[PDB]
Amino acid sequence: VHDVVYDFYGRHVATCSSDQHIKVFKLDKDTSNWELSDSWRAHDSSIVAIDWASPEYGRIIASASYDKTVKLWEEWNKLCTLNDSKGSLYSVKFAPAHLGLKLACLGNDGILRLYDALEPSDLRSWTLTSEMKVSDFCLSWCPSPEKLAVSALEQAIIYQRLHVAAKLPGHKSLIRSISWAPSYQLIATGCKDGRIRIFKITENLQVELLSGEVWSVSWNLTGTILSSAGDDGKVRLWKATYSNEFKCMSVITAQ
Amino acid sequence: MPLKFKLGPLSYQNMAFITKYKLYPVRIPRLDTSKEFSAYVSGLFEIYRDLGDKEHNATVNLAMEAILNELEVFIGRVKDVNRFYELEESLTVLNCLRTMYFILNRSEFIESLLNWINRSDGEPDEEYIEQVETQYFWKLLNQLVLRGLLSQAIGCIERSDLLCAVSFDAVSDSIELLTFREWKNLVLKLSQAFSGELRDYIEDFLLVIGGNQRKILQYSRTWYESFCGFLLYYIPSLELSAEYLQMSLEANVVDITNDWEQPCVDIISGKIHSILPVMESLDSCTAAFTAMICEAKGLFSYRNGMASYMLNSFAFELCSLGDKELWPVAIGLIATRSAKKMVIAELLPHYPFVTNDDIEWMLSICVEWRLPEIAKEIYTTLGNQMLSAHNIIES
Repeated sequence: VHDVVYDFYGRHVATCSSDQHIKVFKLDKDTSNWELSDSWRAHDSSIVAIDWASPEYGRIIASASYDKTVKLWEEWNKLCTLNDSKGSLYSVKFAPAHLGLKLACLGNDGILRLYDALEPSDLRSWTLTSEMKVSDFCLSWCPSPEKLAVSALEQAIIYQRLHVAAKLPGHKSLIRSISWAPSYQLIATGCKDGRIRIFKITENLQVELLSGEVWSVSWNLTGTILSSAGDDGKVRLWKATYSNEFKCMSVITAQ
Repeated sequence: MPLKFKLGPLSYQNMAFITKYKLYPVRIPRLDTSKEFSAYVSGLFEIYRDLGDKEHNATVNLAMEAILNELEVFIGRVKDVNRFYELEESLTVLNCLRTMYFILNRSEFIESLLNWINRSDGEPDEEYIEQVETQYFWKLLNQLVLRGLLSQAIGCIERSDLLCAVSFDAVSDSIELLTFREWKNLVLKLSQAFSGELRDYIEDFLLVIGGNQRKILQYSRTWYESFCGFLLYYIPSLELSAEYLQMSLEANVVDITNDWEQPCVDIISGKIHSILPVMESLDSCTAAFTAMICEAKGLFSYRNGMASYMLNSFAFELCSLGDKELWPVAIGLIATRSAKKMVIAELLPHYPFVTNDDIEWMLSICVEWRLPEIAKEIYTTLGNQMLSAHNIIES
């Protein structure tokens, strides 16, 4: 189990187990338990990445595995298959619907694949790839100027338009999560050096950093509540003060 | 083991998948599960929507009634606990802010004072009977007279009155009595006119009713008991505010323990703002809404104003909460005109619409806010469900 995601509304949730096949749950508007919608085996290497698409087009899932492939899925049943990589893929995320329906992946190799799926028929599942180049890493998109953040081993880069435009300074070890503030915009990362950093981008970069090993970091849609989760064995949630230093509100333990 | 935590929209659901294979759903701590809180919000928002407008004075102090009430009521709905404790606490802080800047005469003020004071979860009740003369009686006797609790005082005097009764009896005639200034005369006439170590404790008590600062600090056990005491027994003016509040604090420190005591000091000090960041910590909602009253009485998306900030950051709570009936509060609060537009434009997408009426509303927005990109697509889910219907009627 390396990932679990949410749809646009918050009803369904896709999960790629340890076991090559990927489940998808949903809870009843009647009683709150998490029910299974379907379960099927796509890639052979435990999946490590997952995302949902924007409903502006429909209902789709993109998987990413160590079988050097990324696949599109509709209702489920496979649509298209991406096998450009010569190296396993580690992360995947649909660009914000605001630009349209494009994609971006990253794997062992170092290929920043950006498959853009378009057509004036508007409905074709055909996808050509616009890729340019720079073990554990990942990546995150920006919603609004087409920009996305990227995490490599111990590095953190920010691309624009494939035209590098800013790097994130600091991480003294391998990064593990990258999240773009839903919006000046801000980004967060869960580094292995055992700390959470919040960088602030305008139009340049600053930092506001808070201190085991941090693993997964998340934002919500509003109140921009950040999520540090790590080997500590707990989850912490942060809000912004009147002056933008983030402070911890409350904590959840898994003792 | 490596945890991981993904986010919202909540309404109680964030996921916490880890590592062995379990999926953990979890709520945002202290998050208000909609409840009768859904009703409280709207109730304030109506006070809010009613204020769009000397005349400002009176009308404001009235809206304070409204707000105060609306909270007293919600607090009941709850009793019938964490959420209760830290709610009540907001009340006392806020029960203060009225007594100090929302009454300006002589009758209503004292009430609110006494009110504000004793309603602050302070009950010697088990100890009234744990005292049933000696030292302990005397200390207590006065603490009651300080907190304005006069009927109580007398009741507890009924113990051992019998055996200079001529004065005791008289005092009760006076305590039963409260122009008031004429009162304080009668109180002193008696103090001056006036067998053992008990005979001494008695003169003290008379000085406390007379308002002997040095003594309203002797038998006072908490900075606010004195503060009040003074106001009630020494001389009632708010232009002596800052000095009543200073003497008291040198005498007996304040509790960092209860997150309510400090805030009210700041209220008495004039330093308001230092309230609102505490307020939020208790209930983001009422804080956003006390912030506003204050402001009434008295490209830049934040640091527009301090009150205009807890508003917009309270709205953004509701838009991740899910209550279909509270969005008209979010967007209501939210309405620079071109900026709002871009904010409304990314919020409306997440509206949990159902009824044709719900959609009748959502559109009602697009008209005045001109978000045509937002309706066009709606038209498509709406248009789609219609087709799904036709395709089922023909069958």
